Amino acid sequence: MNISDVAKITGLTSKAIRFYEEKGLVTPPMRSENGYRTYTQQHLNELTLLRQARQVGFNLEESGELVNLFNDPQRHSADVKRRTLEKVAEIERHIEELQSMRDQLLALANA
Amino acid sequence: MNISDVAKITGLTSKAIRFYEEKGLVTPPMRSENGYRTYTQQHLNELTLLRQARQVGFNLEESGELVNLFNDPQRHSADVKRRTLEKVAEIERHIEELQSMRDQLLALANA
DNA sequence: TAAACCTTCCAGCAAGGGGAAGGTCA
DNA sequence: AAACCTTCCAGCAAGGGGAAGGTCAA
Repeated sequence: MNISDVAKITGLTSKAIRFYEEKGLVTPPMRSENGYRTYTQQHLNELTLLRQARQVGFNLEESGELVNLFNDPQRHSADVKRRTLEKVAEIERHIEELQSMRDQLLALANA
Repeated sequence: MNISDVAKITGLTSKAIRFYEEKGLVTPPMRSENGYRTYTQQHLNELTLLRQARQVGFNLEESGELVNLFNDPQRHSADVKRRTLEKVAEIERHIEELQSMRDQLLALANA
């Protein structure tokens, strides 16, 4: 699997994906003999995750942290769990805000 | 009300507030004799909304569109109502994405 | 008069996207 | 030839940081 298919599957551009690799936000792809980046399922998981994170308001740094959370060898550790619930609470503050907006728009529409 | 006060109420920084003004995304504030920007309730309304939209991942164009809905002179019109419910669906799609990510994270946490 | 405001202007990081020049695939 | 891929060199852009200086207030 080459980069354009990965871009389609993940919701990213090819350019964003090379940029994310450059920044060390994702695990690097293997390269075939012709120099082509080639990808595995774990690369899809990471990039899809990054794209979703960015799409709901996380900056690049935070979105990388999310990816690292699922990559962490110490998955079951208190630390990983702490950093996870912290992302959970932020997301929950966003949902509360979106629902506040939702109500306001519906009140506008129902005037 | 001066800009730093607006900042504390809306959750934006002063620099962001002037920038949104510069981009014409919010109604300009008045200026007192000393040149200070001064703000009204309308401004607090726009800027909070803009802070909320950006916080959950909408870009500047989309966020500005949310603000224009509530500003529109043809408020009670069929046209505005249709466009409002249209934005409600986008916000609901956004809520669902956040809940989905929340769900993945909680699954990681309960591992 | 010393802090805590305020103003504008210029700088840098940020998060990428465009497009060129050249190599590869089927 | 179409449609891929590579690196490189650039823009654009949503800001934040900070200089330089005016204003407001005991």
